[PDB]
Order: sequence, then structure tokens, then C-alpha cells
Amino acid sequence: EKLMKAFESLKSFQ
Amino acid sequence: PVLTQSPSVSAAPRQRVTISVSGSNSNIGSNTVNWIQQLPGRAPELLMYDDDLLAPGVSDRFSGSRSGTSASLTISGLQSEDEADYYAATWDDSLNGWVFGGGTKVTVL
Repeated sequence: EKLMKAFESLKSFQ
Repeated sequence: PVLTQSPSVSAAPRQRVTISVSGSNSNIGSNTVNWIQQLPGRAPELLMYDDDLLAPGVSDRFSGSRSGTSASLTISGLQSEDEADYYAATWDDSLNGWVFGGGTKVTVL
């Protein structure tokens, strides 16, 4: 789930 | 921004630029780092994830690393299209949420 969690950090960022 | 990054960095074409970030035990010290690239005028996209792994579609010229409370992004063969702002991201166990670097701007010549 590393990649997914990383996309969620982008969602939170932008 | 909970993560500390240098504001800007410049280099000539084909040179290697290293973007560093330093956090603490609760963030970079125990969680993995992500890198976010935002090109001029464009939306930000995932560049790197899990310290050293490239996001789907990203150039192989990017490499990453994390040790202790610090992490670094490395662009090799610096090209004009890398001219952007780069953001370090990771989870913080103390704040129970995402934390981000201020951003490092890259300028080519």
C-alpha cells in the first residue's frame, strides 16, 4: 500500500 | 512546513543536483519519504515514493535516499524540463497526519 499511501499524501498536499 | 528544505538550488545542464530535507524522529525518523514535483503552471504530481522508488511514468534520472532524520532527492543529467519546485513529504506520528517541506526550486542554465 506504499504507492497508494503516497498518492494520498499528494491529495493532502494539493 | 514541519520539514526543513533549502529554498532554491541552481546548476548547469547535465550536472547533479541534490535536494536535501531534514525532519525529526516522529516524521522522517520513523516514516518513509515521498517527493512531489510541481512544474511551472502545472498541477503537482508524485515524483518519488518510499524513499527511493519512482512513481509510474517518472524519469529514471531521479533517485532518492533517507538516513536518520534526513532524506535527499537526486536529479542526474539535469535537463531544462526539471526546472521546478520539489517538495518532501512524509507521515508524522506526533501530529497524526501528513507533513511537508517548504519546497526547493530548481533552476537550470
